[PDB]
Amino acid sequence: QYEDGKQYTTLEKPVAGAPQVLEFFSFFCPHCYQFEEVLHISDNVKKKLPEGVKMTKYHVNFMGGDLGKDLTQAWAVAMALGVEDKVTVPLFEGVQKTQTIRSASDIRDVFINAGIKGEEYDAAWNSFVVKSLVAQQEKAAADVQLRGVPAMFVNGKYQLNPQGMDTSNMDVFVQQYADTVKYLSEK
Repeated sequence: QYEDGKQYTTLEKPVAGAPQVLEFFSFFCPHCYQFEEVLHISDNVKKKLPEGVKMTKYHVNFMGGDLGKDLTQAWAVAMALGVEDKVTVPLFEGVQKTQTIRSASDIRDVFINAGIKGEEYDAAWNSFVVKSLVAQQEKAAADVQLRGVPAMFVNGKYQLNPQGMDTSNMDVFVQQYADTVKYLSEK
């Protein structure tokens, strides 16, 4: 029942060297909020992935203007410090639920409240390591010529098509999405 054009589509120009499973999102994106905070798509895809398949998750600049670039840099900080699990939920809620994240310092407040020392965050925020992590996120999006989020790519060749899945039941939707990723990851 897996058909190119229903649950997924195939890239016209496949990308070499991409990660096995590459997810793109923005904290500004209401559909990304739905994917992560209500459906837990990434966590459920991870539960169905074959042994030795790595998932990479990158933030994108093209939503939210100045704040969008700030959020990409913050995600790079989160990746550099290994604290993605601590900040994803409060960053999504601060941008979309409470809408208390309007500036770079509000982003920093989320990390401080999650227990990241200000000195650690500030050293990372200003680091060339984080600058290179920002460039990597942008280059990954440039490779697939990303035009929208949320988005998921498998082996630089297939892009998930959530419009072809059942939206009448959220649990069914997550199962179909995760099974499709596993199917594509096996080629």
